[PDB]
Amino acid sequence: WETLREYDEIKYEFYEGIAKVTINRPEVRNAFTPKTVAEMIDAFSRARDDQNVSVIVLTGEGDLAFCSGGDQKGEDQIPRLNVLDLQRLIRIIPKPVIAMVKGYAVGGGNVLNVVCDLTIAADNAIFGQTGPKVGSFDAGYGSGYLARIVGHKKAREIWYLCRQYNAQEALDMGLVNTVVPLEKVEDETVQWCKEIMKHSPTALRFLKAAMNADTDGLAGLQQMAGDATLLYYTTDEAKEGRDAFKEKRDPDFDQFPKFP
Amino acid sequence: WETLREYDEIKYEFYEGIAKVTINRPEVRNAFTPKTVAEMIDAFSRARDDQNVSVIVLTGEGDLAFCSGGDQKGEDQIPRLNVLDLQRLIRIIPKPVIAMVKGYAVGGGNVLNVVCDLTIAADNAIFGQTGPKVGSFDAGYGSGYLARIVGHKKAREIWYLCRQYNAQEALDMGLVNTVVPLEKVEDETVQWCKEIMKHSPTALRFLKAAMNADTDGLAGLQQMAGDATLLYYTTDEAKEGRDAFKEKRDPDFDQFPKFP
Amino acid sequence: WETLREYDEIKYEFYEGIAKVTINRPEVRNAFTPKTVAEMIDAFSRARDDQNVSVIVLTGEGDLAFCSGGDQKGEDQIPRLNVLDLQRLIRIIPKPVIAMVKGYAVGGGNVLNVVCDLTIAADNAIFGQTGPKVGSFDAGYGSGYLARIVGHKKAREIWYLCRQYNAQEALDMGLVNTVVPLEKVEDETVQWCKEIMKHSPTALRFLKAAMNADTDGLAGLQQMAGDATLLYYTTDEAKEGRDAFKEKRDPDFDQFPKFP
Amino acid sequence: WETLREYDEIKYEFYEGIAKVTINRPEVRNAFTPKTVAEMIDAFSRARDDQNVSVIVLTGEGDLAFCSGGDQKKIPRLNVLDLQRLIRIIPKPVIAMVKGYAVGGGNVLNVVCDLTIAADNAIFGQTGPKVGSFDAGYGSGYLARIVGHKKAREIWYLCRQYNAQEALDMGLVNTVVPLEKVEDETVQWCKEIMKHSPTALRFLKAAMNADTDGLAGLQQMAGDATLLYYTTDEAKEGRDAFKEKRDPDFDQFPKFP
Amino acid sequence: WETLREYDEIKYEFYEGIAKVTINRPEVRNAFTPKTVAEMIDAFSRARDDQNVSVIVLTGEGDLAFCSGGDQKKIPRLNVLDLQRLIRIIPKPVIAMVKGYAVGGGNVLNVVCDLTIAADNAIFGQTGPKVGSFDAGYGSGYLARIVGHKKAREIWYLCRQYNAQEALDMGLVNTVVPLEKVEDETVQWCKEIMKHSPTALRFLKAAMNADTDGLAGLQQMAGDATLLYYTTDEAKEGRDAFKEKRDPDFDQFPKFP
Amino acid sequence: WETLREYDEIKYEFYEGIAKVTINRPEVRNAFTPKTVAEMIDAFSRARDDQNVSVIVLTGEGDLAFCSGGDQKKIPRLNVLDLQRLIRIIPKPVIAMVKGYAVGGGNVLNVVCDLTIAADNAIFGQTGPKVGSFDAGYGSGYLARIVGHKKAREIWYLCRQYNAQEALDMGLVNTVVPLEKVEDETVQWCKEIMKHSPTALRFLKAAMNADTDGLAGLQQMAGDATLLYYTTDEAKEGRDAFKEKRDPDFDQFPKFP
Ligand SMILES: CC(=O)CC(=O)SCCNC(=O)CCNC(=O)[C@H](O)C(C)(C)COP(=O)(O)OP(=O)(O)OC[C@H]1O[C@@H](n2cnc3c(N)ncnc32)[C@H](O)[C@@H]1OP(=O)(O)O
Ligand SMILES: CC(=O)CC(=O)SCCNC(=O)CCNC(=O)[C@H](O)C(C)(C)COP(=O)(O)OP(=O)(O)OC[C@H]1O[C@@H](n2cnc3c(N)ncnc32)[C@H](O)[C@@H]1OP(=O)(O)O
Ligand SMILES: CC(=O)CC(=O)SCCNC(=O)CCNC(=O)[C@H](O)C(C)(C)COP(=O)(O)OP(=O)(O)OC[C@H]1O[C@@H](n2cnc3c(N)ncnc32)[C@H](O)[C@@H]1OP(=O)(O)O
Repeated sequence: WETLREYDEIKYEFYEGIAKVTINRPEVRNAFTPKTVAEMIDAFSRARDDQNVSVIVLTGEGDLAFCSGGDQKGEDQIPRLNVLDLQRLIRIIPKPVIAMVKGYAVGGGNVLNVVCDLTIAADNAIFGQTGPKVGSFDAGYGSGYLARIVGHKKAREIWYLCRQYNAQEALDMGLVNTVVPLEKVEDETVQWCKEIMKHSPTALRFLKAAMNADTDGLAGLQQMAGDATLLYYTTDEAKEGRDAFKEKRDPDFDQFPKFP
Repeated sequence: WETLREYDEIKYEFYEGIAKVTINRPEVRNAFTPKTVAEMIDAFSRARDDQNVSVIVLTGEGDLAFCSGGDQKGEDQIPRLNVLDLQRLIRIIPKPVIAMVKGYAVGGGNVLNVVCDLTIAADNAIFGQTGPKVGSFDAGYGSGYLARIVGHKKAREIWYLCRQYNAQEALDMGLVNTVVPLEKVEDETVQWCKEIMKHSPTALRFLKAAMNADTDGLAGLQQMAGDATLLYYTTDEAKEGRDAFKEKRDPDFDQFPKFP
Repeated sequence: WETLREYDEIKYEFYEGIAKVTINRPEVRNAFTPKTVAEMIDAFSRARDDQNVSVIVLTGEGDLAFCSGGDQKGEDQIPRLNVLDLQRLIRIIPKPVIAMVKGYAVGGGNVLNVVCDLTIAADNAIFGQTGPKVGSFDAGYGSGYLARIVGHKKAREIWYLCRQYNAQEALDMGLVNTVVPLEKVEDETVQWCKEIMKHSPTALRFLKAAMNADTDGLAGLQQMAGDATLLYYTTDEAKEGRDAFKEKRDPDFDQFPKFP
Repeated sequence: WETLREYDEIKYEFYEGIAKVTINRPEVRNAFTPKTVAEMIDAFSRARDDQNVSVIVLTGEGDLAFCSGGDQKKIPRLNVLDLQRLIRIIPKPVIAMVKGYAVGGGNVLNVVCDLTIAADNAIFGQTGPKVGSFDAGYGSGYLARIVGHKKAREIWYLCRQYNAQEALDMGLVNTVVPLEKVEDETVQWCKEIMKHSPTALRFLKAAMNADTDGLAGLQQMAGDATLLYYTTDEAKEGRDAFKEKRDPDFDQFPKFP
Repeated sequence: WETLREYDEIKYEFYEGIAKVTINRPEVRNAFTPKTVAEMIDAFSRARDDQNVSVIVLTGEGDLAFCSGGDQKKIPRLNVLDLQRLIRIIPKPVIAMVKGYAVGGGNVLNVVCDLTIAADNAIFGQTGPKVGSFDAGYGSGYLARIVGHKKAREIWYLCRQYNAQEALDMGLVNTVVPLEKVEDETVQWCKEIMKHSPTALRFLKAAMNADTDGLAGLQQMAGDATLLYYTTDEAKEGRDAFKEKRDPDFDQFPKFP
Repeated sequence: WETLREYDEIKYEFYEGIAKVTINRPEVRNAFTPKTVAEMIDAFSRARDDQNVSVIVLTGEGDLAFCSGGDQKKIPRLNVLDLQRLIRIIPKPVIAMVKGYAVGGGNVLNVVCDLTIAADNAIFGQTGPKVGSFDAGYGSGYLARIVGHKKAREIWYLCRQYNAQEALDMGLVNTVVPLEKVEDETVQWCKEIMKHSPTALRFLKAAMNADTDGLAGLQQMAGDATLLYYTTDEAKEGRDAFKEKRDPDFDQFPKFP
C-alpha cells in the first residue's frame, strides 16, 4: 500500500502512477500551519515534475477529517498566508488534483477541496465555511470559484449562514462528484485515477488550462499559452526557427503545412 | 410583530436586527410603479445606513404574490426605468438581502428575486419570466446573472418558453435556497437572519463584494476596494498618513509590520 | 411531415415555422466530415435569413445517434477545422437553436449539443466527451461553456474520466432540459418550439445576445450592439439622422423624447 | 449667462443645454466632504432627469483648484464611490473641466468623467499611499484602461504631480488650452455633442462601460436596449394584449436576420 | 505585378504571398453595401483557405478614399459585423492600408484589422450619432483598448475628423508615410511578416483576441491548440487506436511539467 | 554600497531597502536558462519575505544587455512563466532597469515588472516567431494593456527593434535617462516609493492585477483584504472565541455603511 517521501506534518506517497499528498495532523483534525502548507507546496512541486505520476490526490490522515484550516491553538516568525500559494499551484499543475474527503472539510479546508479538479466524497464527509464565525474569509477562490460550481445562491448561502453540509447535500448541489461509503473511499478514488491514466496526459493539461482560462482571465491564458508554446516547441517548424539561430542564417518556414 | 416607517406603496418594518421591505400593492398583485421602486430605493438606502439592522428581507404584502413587475393598468410624467437602480443597490449594500417569496414571483418580480443574495421560498411560490410575452425583457442581471445560478440551459429555458416554475422545480434547479410550507415562511426566514447576525458583519460585506466582483468586472472590484479602503482606514498605519498631513510634516511608515 | 431542401450529407426541413437541420450519416453514427459541417453552416445561414422560420432544431437522422464527431475511417484536400465556425454561428443566429438528442451525443457531437440554447433529450440519449481517449479535445466552448451549465466539478469530470452519461444523469446535472420517452421526442420538441413562436422574436434575439455577452466578453457585446443598432435604426430619431444626410442639411434631434 | 439652483457646498448651473456642477470650497482647494458628495449625487440625479440637460460639466470654483480629495476636518464612510458609479450610469456625456489641482479622490473623479478638458495650469496626481488611503476601484483599474498599466502603476506608486501637457501625452486628458479659454472650448465641445443624437450617445456610453464593468455594464447596455424596445410597435402591442386579456400577435411585424 | 479574381463591387488581388482586398466604389467614397460586404466575406474566406496567402491587406480603390461606411441608397440587416468578426478569426495577419477618408463603419473596419499603415492624407473619425447609427461593439470597446477610454469616448461623442499624425499620436495607426510610398511600406511590412513562422503568428493573433473576446476568443486560442495537437505522434496514435479497435497507448510518449 | 547573497548564474544585492536581482550572464547577452530562472524564483521569494525589502529591481549585469530570452545551448519545460507570475504576486513594487537589449522572453520580463526605467541605449522587441516560440500569455495580452492592441500586434508580427525613445512614446517604458544616470534615477524612484505606505502600495498592486487577471487577480486582492482583517479587533476576537470554546460577540464593534 503505497511508498513514501520524508515529511514532518504531511505524507507524500505513491501508488501505480498516483501521487498522494496527505495532511498528517489528525490530532488537530488536519488543520494546517504555515509549515504544513509549505510542505504541501513542496510536495505538489515535486509531484508536478516527477514523470512517473499522472494524477494527484489530496486527503487527510485517518477518517473524521480532510482539513480544518488555520489554528494557533507561524514558525519564522512572520504572519505568512502561503495558503494562497498552494491554491494557485494545484490548478496550474498539468495533472488532475482529486480531493478524497473522508470527514470534515470545513473553513480553509473546504476551499482546498473546491479548488481541486474533482472530489471523491465519503458518506462521512461534512462540508462548510466557518470564516465569519472565526473572524476570517476566503473572498478569492473560496467565493467566486465556488459560485462557478454550485450557483451564486448556494455560494451566498454557505458563506452567510455558515451551515454544515452532509455528503448528499453536497452531491445534490453539485459541489462533489460522487459519494461512496467510508470503507470504499480508498478504492473508487483509485478507480477514478486509473480511469484518467488511460487518457492522453497532454490533452488533459490543455483542458485543465482551458478551464482555468475560463475564470482567471489573463492568468489562465498564460497557462494555455505555456502549453501551446510547449507543443509548438515539439513541431518541426519550431525546430527550424531555432536551428537557423544556431546556424546564424535566415529561417526557412517556406515548406511547412499552413492550416486555414 | 415588527415596527414601521412611513410609506405609501411599500412597507418598511423592523424585527430584532432585521429590516423588512414589503411591496404593499396586493390589489395589482404587488406590481411596481416608478413610485414604488423609488420608495424601495429610499427604504434600502436607509436600511444600508441604519447601524441597528444587519439583514434585509424583500417580500410581498399578503400571500399569493411577491412581485409582478410593471403595469400601467409613471408620475412625473417621465418614462423612468429606475427599476435598474434598485437592482444595483441591493447588491452593493454591505448587508445580505433575502427574498421571502410567498407566491407569484414573475417577470420583473423574479429578477428582483434572483438579485437578492438568498431566497426563502414558500411552497406556494411560482417563478418565471414573462418579458417576451408582454413585450419586454431584462437582458442584464435577468439573463447573465441568472445563468450564474441555474446554468445557461435553464436560463435559456425560462426566457424562451416563459413557463411557470413551482417551488420544487425552483429548488431542483438551484434557483431558490429552501422550500417551506406557506405557514412557516415568516419563521425560517427569521431563523436564517438570526443565523447571519451571529457572524461578523465585516466579513460578510467583503464576501458579498467578492461575489459581485466575480461577475461585475470593474464595478464589483470598486465595492471590494471600498471595503478595503474602509478597513485600511481603521489601521494604525493609515492614521499616521493622515496625521502627518494635519501636522504638515513627513509621514513615518518606518515602524509598521510589513507582511509578505 | 416537413418539406425539404437539397443536401448530400445533411437534411434541411421545415414544419410550421420550425427549421430542422438533420445530420444524415447514420451509417457512421452521424459523425461529421468537413463537407458535413460546411453543409450545416450553409443550412443555418439560410435558416438565419428565412423570415418564415422562428426556431431551429439540430438532430441526427434515425435513432441511436445525434452526432459522433470526426472520423476519417477532408475533401479539398486541406485539414479544415470548420467545426468551430458552426459553433459560433448557431449562437449568433437571432433564433433559438434546440438540440433534439435521440441517442449518442459524444465527443464533438456533445459540444454541438451544449452550444445549442436548449436540449430536448430522448430517454435513449447518452452524453460524453471522448477527446483524450481519441487524441483530441475541445478546449473552447467544450470546456469553458460547459462549466457555465453544469458547474466546474462536473465539467472537469466529463473531460478527465470521459465517462458516458444517460439522459437522467444528464438531467440531474442540468446539462439537458427535459427527458421524454424515445417515441415522444419528435413531439415535445415541436411543443417547445410552438411555445417560442408565441413570444416576441425581437425580445428573444436580444436575450440570446445578452446570454452570449455574459460569457464571450467583447464578441458577445458585438451581437448586443448589432441588435441595438437594428432597433435604433427603426426609431424616428435615426430616420432623421440619415434623412439629413441625403438632404445635405444639418440633423435636427431637437424635438425627440429624451429618456433619463 | 448661467441659471442657478443652489446648495450649501456646491454650485449647480444651466446654460443652453449644459448643466454645470461646481464644487464651491476654494479655501480648502475644492476638497469634498460626505455632505459635498451627497449634494453632487443629488445634482447629478436631477441632471439625469432634466429633459433639457444634454451634457454635464464638473468643475472647480475658481482657477487654482478643481478637487483635492476628501479633507476630513469638519463613522465617515465613503459615498464618493456612489457618485463615481452614478456619473457613468448617466445616459448623458459628462466632461471634466480641470483648472488647477486634481489630486487624490479629486483625480479619480476627473478620470471617471467621459472626457477631460484641461486649462494649462492643471496638475494631476494621487496622494493615497502618503495620506492613508487608496482608490483600488476606478482609480486604479480604469486609469490603466486610459493611460496604460505601466503608467497607471507609476502615478500610484510615486504619487508625483503631472502638468497638463504630461497628462496629454500619456493620454489622461483629451485637450489642453490656456486658462482664459477653458470656460470656452468646453462649451464648444458641448455645442458639438449637443448636435448629435442623445440616444446613440447614451448607447455608446453604455457600450464603453460594458466593455469594462462586466455584468454591471451589461445591465446598462441592456437597460437602454429595452427602452428602445418599449418605443416599438411590436412591444406596445405585447403590453396591450396583456391589458386587454388576449393572446399577443407579434406574427405580423417585420423580422430581421 | 498583381493577379486578379474579380467581383462586381470589390477587387481581389495577389502579389508574392500578399492578398489585397480592395473596395471598388470610389464615386461614393468607397462606401460598402450589403452586397459589397458579402463579396468581402467571400474574398476573405478564400484568402483564409489559400495556402499561398500569408498576409491580407484591406484598402480603398484610389487615393482620397478607403471606406466611408454604409451609404444606403441602392430589411437591410447588418452583415458588416460578420465581416469584422471574420477578419479577426483569420489565422493570417491583416493590415489596413488607408489612403483617405476612413469614417463610420469604414473606421471600425480600419480598427478591426491588426495593423494600420496610413498615407499622409488619411482622415479618421466616426459619423454614427449624426447619421443615425453607432458601432457599440468593436467600434467602441475595442477602440478603447487601442486608443484609451478617454480618447475613444472623444471620437464617438464629438464625431470629429482626425488627420494621420493625430491618429498616430493617440495610437490609432501604426505608421504614417507619404501617399506615394503607401503601396510600398505595406509590402515591406508584409515582406517582414512573411519571413516569420505562420503558426506562431496565428497563435499570437488568437492570444490577442482571447485577451478581449472572452470565451469566444478562447475558442480561437484552443482551436489552434488542437490543430498543433493533431500533428503530434501522441495524438494520431490516439486516433489510430480508435480506427484499429484497440486501447490507446499514450504510455510511452515524453511527459512535460 | 551593495550587500550580497550569492548564486551561480545571478547576482542578489541589498541597498537601503532596495533589493536588486541581476542576471549574471553577459557573455550570452544576459540570457536565462532553466537554472537561472530557478535562482530568480528563489531570490524573489526571499525578497518577498524580507521585512527590510520594500522595492525590487531587475537588471542586467553591465550595459549592452538586460535579457535576450532563453538561449538553449547548455525535457526543457518552461519555468519563466512561474517567475513572471511570481513577480506580480509580490506585494512589493518591482522596477525594470533596462540598460541594453531587452528582447524575447527578456522583453516580456521587462513588461511584467510594474515600472521600467530605461538607459538611453535600451533596445526593446520580440524574437518569438523567428526563433520558434512565442509568449501568448502576458507577452501578448498584457502588452496590449500597456501599449494598445494595434501596437502590441505590431511588435509580435514584425519582430522589429525599438529604441528607448520609441518605447517611451508608445508607452512601454516609464522614463528614459542617459546610461550614466540609470543606476541613479532608479534609486530615486525607489526612494520616492519607500516613503509611501507599503500596505496601500500592495493593495493598488493587487487592484491592478485584479483588473486584468480575472479571478486569480481577485485572489490577490482578497488575500491582502483578509490580512488587514486579521489585524482588526473584531477579527481576533472571532478567533479567540473559537480558542476559548464560546460564542463570538461581534455585537459591539463599529458598523460601516
Ligand atoms: C489564517 C488562518 O490560519 C485561518 C484561515 O484563514 S483558515 C479558516 C479557519 N477555520 C477554522 O478555524 C475552523 C474552525 N474549526 C472547526 O469548526 C472544527 O471543525 C471544530 C473544532 C468544531 C472541530 O470539530 P469536531 O469534529 O467537533 O472536533 P472537536 O471535538 O470540536 O475538537 C477536536 C480537536 O480538533 C481541534 N481543531 C479542529 N479544528 C481546528 C482548527 N481549525 N484550529 C485549531 N484547532 C482545531 C480542536 O481544537 C480540538 O483540539 P483539542 O482536543 O486540543 O481541544
Ligand atoms: C417597464 C415595465 O414597467 C415592465 C417591466 O419591465 S417588468 C415585466 C412586466 N411583467 C408583467 O407584465 C407580468 C404579467 N403579469 C402576470 O403574468 C400576472 O401573474 C397575471 C395578471 C396572470 C396575474 O396572475 P394571477 O395570479 O392569475 O392574477 P389574475 O387573476 O390574472 O389578476 C389579478 C389582478 O392582478 C393584476 N396584475 C397582476 N400582475 C400585473 C402586472 N404585472 N401588471 C398589471 N397588473 C397586474 C391583474 O391586472 C388583475 O387586476 P384586475 O382585477 O384589475 O383585472
Ligand atoms: C478533428 C476531428 O475530426 C475529430 C474531433 O475533433 S471530434 C471528436 C472525435 N470523436 C470521436 O472519435 C468519438 C469516438 N466514437 C465513439 O466513441 C462511438 O460512439 C463508437 C464507435 C463506440 C460508436 O459507438 P456504438 O454505438 O457502439 O457504435 P459501434 O457499434 O461501436 O460502431 C458502429 C459504426 O459507427 C462508426 N462510428 C461511430 N462514431 C464514429 C466516429 N466518431 N468516427 C468514425 N466512425 C464512427 C464506427 O466506426 C462503426 O462503423 P463500422 O461498422 O464501419 O465499423
